[PDB]
Amino acid sequence: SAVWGISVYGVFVLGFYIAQIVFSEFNRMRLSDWISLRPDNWNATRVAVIIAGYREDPFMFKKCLESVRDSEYGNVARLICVIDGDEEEDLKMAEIYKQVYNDNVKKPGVVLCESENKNGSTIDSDVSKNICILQPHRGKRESLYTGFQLASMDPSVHAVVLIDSDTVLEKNAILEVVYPLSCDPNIKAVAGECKIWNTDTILSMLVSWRYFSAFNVERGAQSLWKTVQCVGGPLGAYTIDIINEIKDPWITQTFLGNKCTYGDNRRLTNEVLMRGKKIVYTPFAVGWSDSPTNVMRYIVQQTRWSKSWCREIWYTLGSAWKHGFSGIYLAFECMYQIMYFFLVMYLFSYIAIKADIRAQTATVLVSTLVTIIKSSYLALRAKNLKAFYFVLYTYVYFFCMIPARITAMFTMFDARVWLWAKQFLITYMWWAGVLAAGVYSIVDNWYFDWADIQYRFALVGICSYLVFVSIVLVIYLIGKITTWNYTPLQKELIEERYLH
Amino acid sequence: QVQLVESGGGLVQAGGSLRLACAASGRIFSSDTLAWFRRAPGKEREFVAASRWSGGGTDYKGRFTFSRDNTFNTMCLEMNSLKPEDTAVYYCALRTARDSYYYTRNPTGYDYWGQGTQ
Amino acid sequence: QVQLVESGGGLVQAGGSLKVSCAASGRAFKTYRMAWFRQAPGKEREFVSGISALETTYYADSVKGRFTISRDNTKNTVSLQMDSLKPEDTAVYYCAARRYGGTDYTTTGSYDYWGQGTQVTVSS
Ligand SMILES: O=C(O)[C@H]1O[C@H](OP(=O)(O)OP(=O)(O)OC[C@H]2O[C@@H](n3ccc(=O)[nH]c3=O)[C@H](O)[C@@H]2O)[C@H](O)[C@@H](O)[C@@H]1O
Ligand SMILES: CC(C)CCC[C@@H](C)[C@H]1CC[C@H]2[C@@H]3CC=C4C[C@@H](OC(=O)CCC(=O)O)CC[C@]4(C)[C@H]3CC[C@]12C
Ligand SMILES: CC(=O)N[C@@H]1[C@@H](O)[C@H](O)[C@@H](CO)O[C@H]1O
Ligand SMILES: [Mn+2]
Ligand SMILES: [Mn+2]
Repeated sequence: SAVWGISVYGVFVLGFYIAQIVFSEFNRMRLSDWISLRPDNWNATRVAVIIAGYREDPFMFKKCLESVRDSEYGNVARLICVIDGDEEEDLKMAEIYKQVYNDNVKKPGVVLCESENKNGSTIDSDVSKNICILQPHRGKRESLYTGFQLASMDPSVHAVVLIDSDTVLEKNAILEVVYPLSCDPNIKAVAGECKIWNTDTILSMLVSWRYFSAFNVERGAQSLWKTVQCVGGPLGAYTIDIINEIKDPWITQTFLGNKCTYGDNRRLTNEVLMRGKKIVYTPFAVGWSDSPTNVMRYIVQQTRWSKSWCREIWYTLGSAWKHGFSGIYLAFECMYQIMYFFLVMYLFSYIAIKADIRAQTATVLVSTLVTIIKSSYLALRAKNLKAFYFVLYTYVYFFCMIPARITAMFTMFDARVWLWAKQFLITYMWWAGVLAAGVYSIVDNWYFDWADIQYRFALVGICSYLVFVSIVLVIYLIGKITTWNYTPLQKELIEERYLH
Repeated sequence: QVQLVESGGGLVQAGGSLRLACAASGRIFSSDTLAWFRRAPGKEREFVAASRWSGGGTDYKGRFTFSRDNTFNTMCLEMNSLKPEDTAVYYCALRTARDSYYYTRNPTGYDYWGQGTQ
Repeated sequence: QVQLVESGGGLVQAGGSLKVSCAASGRAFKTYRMAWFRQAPGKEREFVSGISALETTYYADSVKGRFTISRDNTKNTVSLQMDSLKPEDTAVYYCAARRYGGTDYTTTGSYDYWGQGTQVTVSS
């Protein structure tokens, strides 16, 4: 029974990963073929830039604004900056904007979404000058609606590019997200790659490679059939036509009986999907963002993401039929993502309850080999030798993602003690259960029989695995001491911060 | 914030090829439009050529050529088949994108100016 | 510490079959490795059969197929079944248990615990 479980788990992971790699390679070939026909000095689509921020550090906000100003695209109608401020602290962010751009910071009294006239002309008067707006704190969706209205004011605008207050773009991060929109008439949304620059801590180092794998592999295969599930927060381009149609059933979102205050990018992509439109992902557009360093904050972020995932999965399954044959792969991916967590949980429970050293060692070695292959592919693709650190990510997935996913279902399906134990008690219980299972397996199997071949195999395998993880951690420590793990962007940003 | 210094120019016969180099100290952000303005004696500033730092090009001609180093924050404008009426004072101007992204040929829009030559 | 109690054994004619079994009382029988030893009339103890904690069976020469050893954790006892009895098989059988050991498993001194043993006689 254990052999069946291990073999089925290994195949069910590796075969699907290989298929995703093949589909992503085909998508990359198609994108390169499309790009090869682009004439030199191409500027046809008129784009509007929308940035939404809320209490961002002045240094990163200034860097983001300057990088946006550094774009090589020559057809930009207007820059729109929306701030959830109007108290006092965000006046400093407005001052940073005034340092980077013109002195045009409007102070509307009410949000456009709640206004009786959802028109941009109410608060805006010029369509050619960059505008910064301070609005009452209502969330990111409400601020994005104002940006959409302001971009829809101009009848010559053909597309919008959405950037976060922290994302730092490259010199050609706008030209690459707006070309696929003009390649196929059925494409109405383009997704851009997101990278992590503050790869100093171990957790950030693992999260960077997780992002790389979930962008290059997970979304390229989806974009081969032009059915990208999530466009993405840091970078993303949309057509004004589809936005003028989907922006109405997007601010009044309801799930069971309450408004939604999380996501704001996955549902927007899903609404495009339900209308039969096509969405692509370009790997040639790069946007740099940061990742949380503390483990608890990362767990909170993961559970917040899973909260929206557990609804939009059914929402996308209810509309996958409209696309046609393309969508069978989408439903298969949805079922794979649903069943993978259950398979992992069941396998862990089965190998923990039955304290057998052979099965545990075989599972550990099989998982190590699978993650080694996965990290090797990423190292080959990214030309970076640090991608092998991804072999450690399994630990995170067993200590920061599974409890977060469990909490995301146990709290959504339904003083300070309730505010703190509502998001961390399940994680503590999971850690205690894992530790108790380990102690039980060690105590139950407490013997040394070197005359048995299988005991030798189990002990040698576990020792080799410990040596492998130890040398990986030692390499990480040596790299951190030598500052070899620092990204070039982080190396420049540290010097800029020192100079300030 | 940015300082523009232009060098070159002089008394030259009708047959020749001048070369004026304008160097900017500061940051150009790869989005400002750099232009040349002509001021003949007894006349006013008139548009000659302009170009974005990233790329583009808009003359007037077919005889003038615009070049940008894009590495040392300096750029060059050359002349071919000079005319007796072409002699004037040349000014190097820069237009930032802080106010608007629209392209204009009006010298009033440009905010940074340098000392004239020739 | 584990206590071993023998059971089975008797007079069986040549060519017959006989099953013996030793039961162990202890905190954890699963981790123990069991072994069956023979003491012939020549009085020289030798290894005969063994079963490890991972259900691996070890047999001595000339008893590779004749002797079969089985283990049952539910009744925490190990049973040896012998077929095609031979005149040289009349001897005293002992059951031994081990918890910690190395490469050596055929030596009598490598097993910490021992049992009373039972006398098995074969008549031709
Ligand atoms: O689920 C989401 O919508 C977001 O989750 C994460 O966000 P994170 O970086 O972990 O944490 P924040 O810094 O609080 O959010 C990222 C940006 O969202 C905007 N935001 C956030 C919070 C808020 O109340 N209002 C608001 O506008 C800000 O521009 C912020 O820079 C992702 O990094 C974002 O790409 C994604 O948009
Ligand atoms: C007090 C001390 C002795 C406690 C010992 C801790 C163990 C109970 C933990 C530490 C490392 C854990 C292992 C780390 C990684 C894996 C791989 C994991 O599989 C996955 O990661 C599948 C999902 C993925 O591919 O990311 C299954 C559990 C397992 C064997 C874990 C089982 C439980 C282990 C042995
Ligand atoms: C890097 C990235 O785009 N991450 C997205 C996030 O923007 C989005 O808000 C969330 C859905 O709630 O799903 C994540 O995968
Ligand atoms: Mn931030
Ligand atoms: Mn961020």
